[PDB]
Amino acid sequence: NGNKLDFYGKMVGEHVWTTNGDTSSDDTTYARIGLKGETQINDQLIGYGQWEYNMDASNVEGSQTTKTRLAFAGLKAGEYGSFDYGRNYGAIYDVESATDMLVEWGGDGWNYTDNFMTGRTNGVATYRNSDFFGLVDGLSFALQYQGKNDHDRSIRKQNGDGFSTAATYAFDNGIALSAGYANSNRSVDQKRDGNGDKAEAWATSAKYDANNIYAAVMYSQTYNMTPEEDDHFAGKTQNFEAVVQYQFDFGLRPSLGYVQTKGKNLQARGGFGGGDADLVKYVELGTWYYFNKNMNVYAAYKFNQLDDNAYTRAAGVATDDQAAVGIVYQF
Amino acid sequence: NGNKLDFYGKMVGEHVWTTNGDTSSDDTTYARIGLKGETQINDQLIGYGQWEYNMDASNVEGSQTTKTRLAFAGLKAGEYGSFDYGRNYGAIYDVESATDMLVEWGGDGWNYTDNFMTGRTNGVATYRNSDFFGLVDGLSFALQYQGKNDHDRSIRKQNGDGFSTAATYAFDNGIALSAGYANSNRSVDQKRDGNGDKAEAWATSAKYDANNIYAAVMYSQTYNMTPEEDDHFAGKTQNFEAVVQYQFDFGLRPSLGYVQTKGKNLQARGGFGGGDADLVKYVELGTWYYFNKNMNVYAAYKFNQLDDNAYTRAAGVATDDQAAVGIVYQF
Amino acid sequence: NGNKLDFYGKMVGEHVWTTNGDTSSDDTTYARIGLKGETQINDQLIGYGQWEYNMDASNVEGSQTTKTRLAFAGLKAGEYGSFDYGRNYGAIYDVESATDMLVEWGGDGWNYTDNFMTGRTNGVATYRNSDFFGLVDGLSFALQYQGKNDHDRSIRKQNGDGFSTAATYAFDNGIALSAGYANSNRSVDQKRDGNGDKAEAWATSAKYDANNIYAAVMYSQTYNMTPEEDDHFAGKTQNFEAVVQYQFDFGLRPSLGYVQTKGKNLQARGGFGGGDADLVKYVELGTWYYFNKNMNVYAAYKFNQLDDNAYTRAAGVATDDQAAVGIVYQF
Repeated sequence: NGNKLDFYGKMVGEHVWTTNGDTSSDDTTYARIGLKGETQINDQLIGYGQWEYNMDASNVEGSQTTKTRLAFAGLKAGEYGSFDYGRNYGAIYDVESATDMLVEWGGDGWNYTDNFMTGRTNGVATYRNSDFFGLVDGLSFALQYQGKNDHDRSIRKQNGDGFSTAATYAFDNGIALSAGYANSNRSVDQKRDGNGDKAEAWATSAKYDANNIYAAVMYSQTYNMTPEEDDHFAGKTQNFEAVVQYQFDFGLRPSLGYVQTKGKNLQARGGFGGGDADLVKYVELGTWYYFNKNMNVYAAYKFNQLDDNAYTRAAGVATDDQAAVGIVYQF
Repeated sequence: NGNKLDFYGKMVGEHVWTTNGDTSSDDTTYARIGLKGETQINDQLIGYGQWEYNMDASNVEGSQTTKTRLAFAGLKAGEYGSFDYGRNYGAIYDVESATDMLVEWGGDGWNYTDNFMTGRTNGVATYRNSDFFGLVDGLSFALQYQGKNDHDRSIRKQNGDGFSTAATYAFDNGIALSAGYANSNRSVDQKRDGNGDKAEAWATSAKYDANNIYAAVMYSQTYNMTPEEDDHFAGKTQNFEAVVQYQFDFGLRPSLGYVQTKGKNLQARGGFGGGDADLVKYVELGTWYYFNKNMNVYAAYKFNQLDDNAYTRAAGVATDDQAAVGIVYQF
Repeated sequence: NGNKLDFYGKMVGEHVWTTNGDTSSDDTTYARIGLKGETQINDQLIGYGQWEYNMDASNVEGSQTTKTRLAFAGLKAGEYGSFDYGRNYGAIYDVESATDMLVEWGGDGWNYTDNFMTGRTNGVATYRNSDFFGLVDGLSFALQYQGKNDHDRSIRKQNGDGFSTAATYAFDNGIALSAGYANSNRSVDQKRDGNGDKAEAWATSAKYDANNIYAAVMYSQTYNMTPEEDDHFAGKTQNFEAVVQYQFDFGLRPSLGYVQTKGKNLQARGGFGGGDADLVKYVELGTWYYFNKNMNVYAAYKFNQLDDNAYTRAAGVATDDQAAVGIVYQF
């Protein structure tokens, strides 16, 4: 009896509309199940593992994709910190997690899954340490290495060897500052574009979280990291996200969110001559109603502020507004 | 602890033969796991969720399909009724459930998965209410809306916007009557047939269930709803199913089942000139042996009464008899 | 009441290098979850089921395969023995299990998944009995039948009707002897090679397992059973495997493993004229470090002793060394 196992998951009945121009109306129901395991090895040492499995319930029974989102195991040793390996969130995502607190959208621009260390990815060894080796209360950090994923994927989702690091200072009153950087080799396949051999990003964030108020802001820049809808990589991006939300005691939680991603020095193709354009720009207005920890409902509206222009037409980016409603059983 | 979670599932070791003509002999082993969640939100209101996951164990490792059969969440508010949304059984299936109580086959004709609301489908908002708002004991009903699924599927599995409704009256002595109707728009892709722009069905059923006897009968008609093996839709269908079973005290439960589906005004193709033909016609003779709630074994034989004729050859329908044995662990 | 359910599984963070010639460096993280169900039917009789599900966490979220490795249900009646059906280990694998105790590799030569009854396969009815009907302590056996899998697979993974049997005698001091045989029809598709209509193997093994020492040895021969990397079948093979390991009190457990598979009378193709060649030949040197039952780490190195020669070039067999490290949470 030195072990703890914890099933968690959710059934999410959800539906999304596109309300302007290229209108559409789609089911996006899914279920998620995960497991969290923690074993007491010593008085000084803990071993742990996590997996998280997503199940599309949205396509017909022949064709529903499943995804293993997380899968890792690690040791954890008091103030010496922790170390895990497997499929995990990239460390620079710690910066973003403040502003990825939206109802339906959020972390669209700049953070993609299987995109170096901007979101969830394969083959990450991660070292963490909260309270800076016991020396500084509230200062945590993350160092992380990623091996190359170079052959059995689209060029869009490849990476060379690389690393990523994030620090977060959290003050007693409710503020937390947070900053992170990542540098990676690009894959031999990626380098054929002539855009450069390295891929980098840095990110900064602040959040306030006290008295039922939640506000967060986040700024970053990426270089040869962020993929466009075209499958070309943005040579330079400037990303800004921001969120404010309030929590009523009775379950209601309205939310206002802003998300922008400016591409700089973008390559020419088709109708798009130049090299400066918004990739993502939208406001999310939405709300949750929490009945209790186990049950909630939500709704949200995305005001998509991208224009129909030379870039959006050539790169095939959607300029239209969207809406989403959903109901969630949780455990 | 105002929450309840309930794992259910089964391992099903099963094997099926085709015994006439085009003989064959195939494994059809699978496992199924599901989860049922119910939270007490207050005295008046309950929240719930269900997910059900099927795992083919029948193909080689590398080619086994998984299916999320059910995934939904809903609220439930006493005699005001319940409301769920996600991937669920279509409401007109309530009519059929009486006669889909066979050993191996059953609900072949007329009910297909991802076929408007005849079986399990995507994007269904369903309202239910048992005992007709507290006014009529034993009278339950279901109203249900389905949004369009019109792009990322075969034409066979598409649907337009539509609705479906079922009522069931159940008497104290053991009889239950049941009736239901559905009307749907067809998809732009489906309408290329020239068959018509709407898809409809109605269904009626009765069952008797007392003194170790189980009998059920069911009649329906569908219009532009029921897919043929050819991927053409039957313009008009007349379906009749019937079942009788008896439960011996010692665990044995023999079953006799009849299932027929007549196509009317069928389009011509290949060898098939005319437009009148049986799509399904078979007798199932089979039995279960229940060891206890958790374990049973079963066997069944399908006498396939379709002839080798112009229709069956052109549409590629199987005319051959089948047999099936299986063992089930259940929880 | 008279039912028992048992979740087991593991998260495995793991990474593999190819260190010679065609170098590579790949993540091979996965999670596994399984369930073991046992119901008491009466004093004399037990019903059971098992399912085991593997989840690749190694590819990108679009493309991760899952596998149902085991899925069966059976009855068990004291000394009368047990009987299960579904997807299970083939009975002749009982012989191999002694020598498939390596860190990363092991049971490469001769045992393939979905290869008659050499590993995990579909449609196996298996009868088992330990202690030979209560008469001989430590003598167990397995008889097993497999139906044909003949149409919706690669020729490599097909089988005709067949059977397989294994016996194991285990002495109280720590030795166990073990022997087994299998005969199968080949599929109509397999027989096109002209190699013969039947597929057979026999296998013998011994193991010692006491006083922190583990040694095992294993010899077999197969005929028209074992697939080459070319998708031709080896008309005759001679397989030898051997393993020694020691368990230190501190958690460390080094392992030395040897695995060879000689092909005899191999068909000519490409550069390869003759008909005698090694298919598999390697030494594994590796170690575990067990923190406790729930958590371990390991590393291993595969010295691949196959030469670059006429066979390896024509059949496309990899001659290169490999290495592997990993961490495991287990329950």
